Amino acid sequence: SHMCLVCSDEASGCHYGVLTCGSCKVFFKRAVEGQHNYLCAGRNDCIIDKIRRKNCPACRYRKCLQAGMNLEARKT
Amino acid sequence: SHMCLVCSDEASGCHYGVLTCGSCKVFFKRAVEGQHNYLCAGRNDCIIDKIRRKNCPACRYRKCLQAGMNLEARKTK
DNA sequence: TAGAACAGGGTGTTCT
DNA sequence: AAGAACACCCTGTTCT
Ligand SMILES: [Zn+2]
Ligand SMILES: [Zn+2]
Ligand SMILES: [Zn+2]
Ligand SMILES: [Zn+2]
Repeated sequence: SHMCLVCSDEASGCHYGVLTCGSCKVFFKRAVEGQHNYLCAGRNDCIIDKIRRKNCPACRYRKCLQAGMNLEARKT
Repeated sequence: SHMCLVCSDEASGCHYGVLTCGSCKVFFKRAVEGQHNYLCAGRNDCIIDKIRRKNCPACRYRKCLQAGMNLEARKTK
């Protein structure tokens, strides 16, 4: 009951390999299967917090990936 | 000139005083008539264009004001 | 944990 | 022009 590793909201467990909130869990699944090519409108370093995480899915997705989120994580 | 001065998409006319596209017309009306408590996740200079204008309402609204958008542009002869 | 599904919000086009 | 309104999409929650 701590804090999302992606946005620093309240984490609701470990999803796809990483301690993340529920909003980040579902955002990640959607980004991976939708195959979206997001583009940042700043510098590829946007603030991803509870308030701003929706602004830049490019940087949010990148953070997910860099925290090591992965769909075949449980299979491991 | 026929490009939107807020996002560079194709402008459809002069709205609220400024050459803009229909999306920036209604975005601006919505932002002025309501709350626009928006937060930039970058450094307040996000690139606002057709493909990214959705990412940052803080910056898209600053750009509208900066271009001179105002609701009473019409009644302002 | 993982996913469907719903419900709310923002967007951008049509307005036979 | 200006504005209503509709469909679409994205997000985040509740439920399984
Ligand atoms: Zn999160
Ligand atoms: Zn970004
Ligand atoms: Zn525009
Ligand atoms: Zn911004």
